[PDB]
Amino acid sequence: GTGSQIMGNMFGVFNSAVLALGGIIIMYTLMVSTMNTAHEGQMLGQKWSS
Amino acid sequence: DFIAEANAKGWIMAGSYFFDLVKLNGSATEDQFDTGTGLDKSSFDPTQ
Repeated sequence: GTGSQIMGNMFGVFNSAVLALGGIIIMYTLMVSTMNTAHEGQMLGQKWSS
Repeated sequence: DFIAEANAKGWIMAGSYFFDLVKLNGSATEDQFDTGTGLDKSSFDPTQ
């Protein structure tokens, strides 16, 4: 197409913002997974493989 | 020229710029004769 690409920039900046926010969520879930791994004693849980 | 001052107002006031945005989004996606002479105000009366 050839339409106005304000859509493209808007989606790109939304993608970057959601990337950063989701990444912060991955830090949170990574600390959760590491504390569960430490508590259990086996690598990265017991339900999924490493 | 509005865009700069829009950045001053903030995100809440983004609505009031709508029409401006429209006449911008068009610009990217897209003799005369005398009026008001007042000669009609003139009058003519033979009865006088």
